[PDB]
Amino acid sequence: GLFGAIAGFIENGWEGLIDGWYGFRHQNAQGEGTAADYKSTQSAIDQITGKLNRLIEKTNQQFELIDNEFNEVEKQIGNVINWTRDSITEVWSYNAELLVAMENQHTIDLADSEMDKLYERVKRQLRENAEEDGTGCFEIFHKCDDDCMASIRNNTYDHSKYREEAMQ
Amino acid sequence: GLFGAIAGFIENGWEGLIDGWYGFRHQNAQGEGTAADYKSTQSAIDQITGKLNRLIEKTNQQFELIDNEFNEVEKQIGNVINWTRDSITEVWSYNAELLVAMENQHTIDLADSEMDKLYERVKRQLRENAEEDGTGCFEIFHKCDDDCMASIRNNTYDHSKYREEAMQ
Amino acid sequence: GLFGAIAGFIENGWEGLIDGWYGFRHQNAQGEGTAADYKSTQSAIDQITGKLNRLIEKTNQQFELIDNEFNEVEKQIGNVINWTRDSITEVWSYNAELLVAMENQHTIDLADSEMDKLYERVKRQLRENAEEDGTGCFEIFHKCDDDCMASIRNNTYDHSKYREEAMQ
Amino acid sequence: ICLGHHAVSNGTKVNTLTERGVEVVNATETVERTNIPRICSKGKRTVDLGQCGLLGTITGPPQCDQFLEFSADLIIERREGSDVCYPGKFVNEEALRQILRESGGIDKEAMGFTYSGIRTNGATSACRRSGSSFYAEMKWLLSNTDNAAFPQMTKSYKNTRKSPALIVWGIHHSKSTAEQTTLYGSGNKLVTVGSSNYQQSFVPSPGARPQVNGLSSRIDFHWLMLNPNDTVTFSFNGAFIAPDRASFLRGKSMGIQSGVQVDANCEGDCYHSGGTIISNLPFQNIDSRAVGKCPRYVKQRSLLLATGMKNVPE
Amino acid sequence: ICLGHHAVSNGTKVNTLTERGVEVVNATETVERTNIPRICSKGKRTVDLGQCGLLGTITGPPQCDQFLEFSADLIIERREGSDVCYPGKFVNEEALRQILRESGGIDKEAMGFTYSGIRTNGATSACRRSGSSFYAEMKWLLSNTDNAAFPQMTKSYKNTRKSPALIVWGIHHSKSTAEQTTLYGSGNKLVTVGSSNYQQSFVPSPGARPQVNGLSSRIDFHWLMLNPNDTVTFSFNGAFIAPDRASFLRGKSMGIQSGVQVDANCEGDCYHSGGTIISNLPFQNIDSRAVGKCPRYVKQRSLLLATGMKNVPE
Amino acid sequence: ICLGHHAVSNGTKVNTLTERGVEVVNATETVERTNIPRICSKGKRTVDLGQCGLLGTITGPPQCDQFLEFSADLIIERREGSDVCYPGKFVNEEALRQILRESGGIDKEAMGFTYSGIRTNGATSACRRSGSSFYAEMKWLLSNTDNAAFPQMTKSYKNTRKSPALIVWGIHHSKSTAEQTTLYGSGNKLVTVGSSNYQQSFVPSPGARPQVNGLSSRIDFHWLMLNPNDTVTFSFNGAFIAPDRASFLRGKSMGIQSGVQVDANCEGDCYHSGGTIISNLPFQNIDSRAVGKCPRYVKQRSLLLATGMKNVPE
Ligand SMILES: CO[C@]1(C(=O)O)C[C@H](O)[C@@H](NC(C)=O)[C@H]([C@H](O)[C@H](O)CO)O1
Ligand SMILES: CO[C@]1(C(=O)O)C[C@H](O)[C@@H](NC(C)=O)[C@H]([C@H](O)[C@H](O)CO)O1
Ligand SMILES: CO[C@]1(C(=O)O)C[C@H](O)[C@@H](NC(C)=O)[C@H]([C@H](O)[C@H](O)CO)O1
Ligand SMILES: *[C@@H]1O[C@H](CO)[C@@H](O)[C@H](O)[C@H]1NC(C)=O
Ligand SMILES: *[C@@H]1O[C@H](CO)[C@@H](O)[C@H](O)[C@H]1NC(C)=O
Ligand SMILES: *[C@@H]1O[C@H](CO)[C@@H](O)[C@H](O)[C@H]1NC(C)=O
Ligand SMILES: *[C@@H]1O[C@H](CO)[C@@H](O)[C@H](O)[C@H]1NC(C)=O
Ligand SMILES: *[C@@H]1O[C@H](CO)[C@@H](O)[C@H](O)[C@H]1NC(C)=O
Ligand SMILES: *[C@@H]1O[C@H](CO)[C@@H](O)[C@H](O)[C@H]1NC(C)=O
Ligand SMILES: *[C@@H]1O[C@H](CO)[C@@H](O)[C@H](O)[C@H]1NC(C)=O
Ligand SMILES: *[C@@H]1O[C@H](CO)[C@@H](O)[C@H](O)[C@H]1NC(C)=O
Ligand SMILES: *[C@@H]1O[C@H](CO)[C@@H](O)[C@H](O)[C@H]1NC(C)=O
Repeated sequence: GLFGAIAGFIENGWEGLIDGWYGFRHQNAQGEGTAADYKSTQSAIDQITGKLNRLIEKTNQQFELIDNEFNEVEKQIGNVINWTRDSITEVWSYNAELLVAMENQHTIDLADSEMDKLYERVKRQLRENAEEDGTGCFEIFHKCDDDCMASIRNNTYDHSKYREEAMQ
Repeated sequence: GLFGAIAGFIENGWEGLIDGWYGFRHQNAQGEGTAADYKSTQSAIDQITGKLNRLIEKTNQQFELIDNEFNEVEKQIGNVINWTRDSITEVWSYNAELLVAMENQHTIDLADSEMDKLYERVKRQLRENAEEDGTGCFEIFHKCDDDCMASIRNNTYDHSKYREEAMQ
Repeated sequence: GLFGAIAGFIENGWEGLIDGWYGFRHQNAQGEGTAADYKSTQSAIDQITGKLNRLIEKTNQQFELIDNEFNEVEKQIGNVINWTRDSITEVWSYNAELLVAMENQHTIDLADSEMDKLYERVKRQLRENAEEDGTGCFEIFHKCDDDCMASIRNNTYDHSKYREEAMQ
Repeated sequence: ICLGHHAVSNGTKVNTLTERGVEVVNATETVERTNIPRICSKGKRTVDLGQCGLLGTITGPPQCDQFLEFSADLIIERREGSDVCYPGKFVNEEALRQILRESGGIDKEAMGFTYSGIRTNGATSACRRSGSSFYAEMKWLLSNTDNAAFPQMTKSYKNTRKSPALIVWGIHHSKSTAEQTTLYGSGNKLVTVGSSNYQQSFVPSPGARPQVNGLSSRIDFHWLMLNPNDTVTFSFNGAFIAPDRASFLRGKSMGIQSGVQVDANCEGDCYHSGGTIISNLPFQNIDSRAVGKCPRYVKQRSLLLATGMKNVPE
Repeated sequence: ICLGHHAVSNGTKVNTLTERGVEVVNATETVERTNIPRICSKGKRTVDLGQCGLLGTITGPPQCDQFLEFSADLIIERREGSDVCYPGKFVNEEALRQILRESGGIDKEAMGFTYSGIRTNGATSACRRSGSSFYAEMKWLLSNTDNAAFPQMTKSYKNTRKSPALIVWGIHHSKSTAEQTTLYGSGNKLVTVGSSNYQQSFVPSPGARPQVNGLSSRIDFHWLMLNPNDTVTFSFNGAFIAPDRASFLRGKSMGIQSGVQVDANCEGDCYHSGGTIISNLPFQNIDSRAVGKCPRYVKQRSLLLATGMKNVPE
Repeated sequence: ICLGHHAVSNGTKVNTLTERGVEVVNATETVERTNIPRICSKGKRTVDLGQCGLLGTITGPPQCDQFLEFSADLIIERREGSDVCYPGKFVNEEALRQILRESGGIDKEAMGFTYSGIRTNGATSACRRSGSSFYAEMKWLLSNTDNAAFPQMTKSYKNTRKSPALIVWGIHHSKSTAEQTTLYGSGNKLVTVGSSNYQQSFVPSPGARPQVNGLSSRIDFHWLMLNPNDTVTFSFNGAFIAPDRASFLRGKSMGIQSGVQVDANCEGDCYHSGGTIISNLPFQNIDSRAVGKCPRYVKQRSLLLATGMKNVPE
């Protein structure tokens, strides 16, 4: 993707992450725990769902028969009719192929984007109280228990309260 | 958008910003003032204008009448003609819908991009003389009057001149 | 482009860079040397090549003659045939124009993206052992010879080994 | 603390602008391939013509007696349908079929032709209704006795209604010139038909044709649409199958050609000869000649649209 | 110091690939709906045929006397136009209309047919020019006196010019066989027309048709295009409306069918029956049968293209 | 240390969604303009009809004697081709050409008509094979002696094969009625043709036509396709050019119209009159009527696709 997170500096996805599209994996002193982020997940699904709502719509144009399967119509007019239909088919096969190719590129890139947005959001929450690994992890120099980690996930982390210790 | 500035970590736009698309809102000791950035604004408008120049062009293909509004042409050839025209209409209605949908996505995303480009440019100008809030604002630890702020906007800010104080 | 590297905060390309699409230009104490980065270059070419493989494909639909260059067919059926063909031509000329325009935008933007991915990767390798100029260059405060620079390019740079000196 | 994304053990491959066979966490099909082998007609007044050919509903061979004034939203033609009993054929037959397929059905009305000095009960063992009969909506006009001269005659009809009248007549080609003189008297025979927007003349051509239903003769059925307040005039001296009633179109409908059963328990709007395409997908790879409100036919059997992020397993 | 973007109190909703009704700061319409109820003809030699039917300019009924050699870039047909005076009809009429709509006008030239032994001044009260007259470009050939035999005759014309000649002739169907014998003598009548690329035979069919303009007879107008240096030959023995002049196409033009006035003060290139579409937009929702250089017709009434960033009010 | 990208001294300008003439490091053409002025036929059984017109292969004028049972994958019509020797023309000629272009060639078989009481060796100096001859696949049936009556006759043929039979017959229009009576006896002449799905009658029309190949007479060639197990019956009393053999289609092929030489050393699948389009590009600007497996024709002469990053020189 264009944003070099997913399949980029983040080495892999989590097959154990069954409760969201994106999430946090923390370790501190109590061990490790993993939880999903709802807002990022819901943003990507809402955008993908919008794409789906567009393509499964009704085209309320009725087309009627212009040739005959039981009693073939005159040859010349039949050749014009077959030629026209084959030309339209050429057009719709191309449009379908291009549409899906383009939309798949955009879907992958949008999911990549949502990860980077989550990553950058957290880094500034932690501000100077941490420096990032380079693999999607934040080396936290102050170190806090599970409620504080819980505070990073739901954006209740106050960088100042830990400010002096972390630089130190 | 894909770049998570506009409608992202920047909470809202400025309804008082009547002189540009993007801008700076500063406060120091003299109060607050707001000015627009010309280069970022002009980049987005130039790109949007280019899109406009493409879609309002001349198609110099002439089509002539092939049926008759006053004296209906023969039924079978008329049904082929109506069927073909309705098929082409199906194609152009889809193309128009898809074109506008795609271009609107790209227009929104490009405007989002121009904001992030402005934001990242300024952060490195200020270098280590500041740390960012997380809302699109730069907490400046050295603090300078209106001419210095003017120096950030027109990129005449020398980070070194204030270097020692800001870290301190 | 959307990522504000190429033709953005990076002022120009290197006409002397004949061995890759992206690269590093270093100076330390031994002078200057320039080398290309293979991974970023190969990523962009692989993506551009994929685009090429898609557009130069076979359409195995055969169309046969439906009018006559030597003995003109009847006028009315000939006018329907010319009208239909001109309509399809209108459609394919638009599709070709739009396809190339869209793909060129995406190609330029993807190349812009690969640069930013390279830039951001290196900055976190150097971590706090450096601060960035603002022009695509990293001011390295520790300073190392050509083998160490070689270590940045092939990602064998250990930030810790130089950690104390660089902050100092 | 580390940021990450989900992944799966076995993903789905899709195509993009730059790459073929990229694995994503989830995808969905856009091209419909599953067909329902029935004509899903729930909610729609349906007429299955069966052995009645669609054009026969206007002239009325025996197999169409039940369809002389049908009313429908959906019309189904069958391969075993026949427009005729006495061998013969319509001129510009497909144009008339397309008109009747969208007619919503037909309403018949007597045109009021009366005769004197001729026989009017021409019949055949090919149009059997408990013996020799004829097309129920037509009259086979012949001379009173064998070889008597068929008098030159003129019959006119004014469409006093508010929608166009479908007028059908026939030209009889006897197997020989000798047979034509017996039925209508000797000499060349001519029928001219004119309205405000129509004019055409017809002369019968007796001769041997291969035997169909025992007969080497044929009947040509011709038709025109008569506008409100316009008049049609027939001038003839023999070999003329006269119309007894005119047809009026009821409304709107759609016609299909199928070889599968009717199902009043499924509902559909896109039909082909093999059944019904019921789908929310924008494209189909089932039948390029499907009609109704249909997904666009495409040549591809499958086009997978990504619905999840790239799949990067461990 | 804070970075920001502009916003507005009331934005405009648009659609994207992922969302419907996203508010952006500004947008612009891509589908044209505003029509100008006139034929904008500024700068274009325009011919408004009015009561002259386009095909009448070749044969010359009275209402077309002013249009026998018109020259134009834009041709306007009107609903009140008539191609005929004596009731009758052209065979393959729409094909000839499409030829004449793009002809740029016509240039007439005498074909040089001379006669002896017949009358040449056939006239009717249906083609009135201060009394009974006929088509100005044709001659109604009849026998010298009532019921005299019309002699078998042959008339040939060579196109000595460098572009194809439009040749038109007519077949007269008298109201009765008795009337046909008076005008041309008794018996079957036949007209054969042949060129290097054309051959067709015609026999008149007398008979009653409903009365149009007082007549139950009709005239059939037939036509062909004669190539340079090619010759057309007419062989006939009666019931033949002979051409007096050939037509030559002037250049290029376009033809429309309208019910609105001409405006030499607006300029346009896309016309429909209701007027002119003047627009820089790539699409239109006004008339799918508009002709000229037109925006592409689409079924949507509106497609808003975003021209500003997303609108995020406070 | 500095990050950077490559650039070139002279780039290539392309277009994007937002800008025209952006310079990129490299680009490639998508629209094909280079034509090969030969019919690239390597690997394909090719038949160059030359002076034989495609329809002539069914009837057999002298210039087509070498093509009476041709077999081909690719059929090339030439501008100098003629379908006829005796002047005349096919009815619905283009439909038959489209059938034969995709036929893969024809296989002839005797239909088995025998005659008694007439002459069967009608000949002309227009179909010269070391003197007067005729169409090799037809027989010109005439009376035994001058002005003798041509007997009413019936000839039938059953298609006993498994694919449809192409049946062709002719109607002879002599230059005068006097000439028609000499060849076939006096009076009106009629030929009726009927099958299970076909019925049409024909009467000859003698008359002067301009002289082509010395003759003012013409022959009309008519055709039908006879289904397996179906029968065709001809009923005629003169002026009838009878078929001697039926044609059967061999398989599949494609037909083109060209004015350039055959090249068995280049291979192609997209042909137009000027040669062959050999290209991997998705679009072409060479000929909108090219046929085969072709790049899509577009109106643009060039569409440059970027294959490198933006070019930012120093
Ligand atoms: C040949 O037998 C019949 C038939 O049943 O078709 C007998 C019919 O009564 C007769 N009807 C009339 C009105 O003449 C019919 C007729 O002779 C032929 O069909 C004429 O081609 O023949
Ligand atoms: C019936 O009256 C007229 C007419 O004015 O149409 C009288 C015309 O002089 C006469 N002209 C000729 C050339 O015969 C015309 C004619 O008899 C009919 O139109 C023939 O159908 O009739
Ligand atoms: C006019 O000369 C010929 C010819 O060569 O065409 C002589 C032919 O033998 C003769 N053939 C027959 C079968 O009659 C032919 C014929 O008279 C005309 O072509 C009839 O239009 O004429
Ligand atoms: C039109 O298409 C069908 C196949 O879809 C084909 O069988 C038929 O022959 C075609 N019509 C003509 C006149 O060839
Ligand atoms: C073609 O379309 C118009 C409506 O746009 C319709 O009224 C007309 O009947 C159609 N032609 C035929 C032959 O049905
Ligand atoms: C169809 O197109 C060609 C030009 O491509 C033109 O010369 C020809 O006249 C057209 N057919 C008719 C019947 O006008
Ligand atoms: C995958 O996508 C399809 C269509 O969007 C959906 O019906 C299905 O439930 C999805 N599966 C999972 C596991 O999300
Ligand atoms: C037909 O004529 C009657 C008068 O008898 C009139 O009421 C009606 O409006 C007319 N209809 C049309 C379609 O002209
Ligand atoms: C909004 O866009 C349209 C079209 O681009 C333009 O004419 C109009 O002036 C714009 N309005 C503002 C306030 O920018
Ligand atoms: C027609 O013939 C004349 C000779 O009389 C010649 O000059 C002219 O070029 C010919 N035109 C064509 C189109 O063959
Ligand atoms: C530029 O692109 C074309 C097509 O991709 C390629 O054939 C050519 O070798 C390229 N040139 C360079 C210098 O890369
Ligand atoms: C034709 O009839 C023969 C019997 O003589 C039979 O074997 C064959 O299957 C039939 N063919 C068709 C197409 O009906």
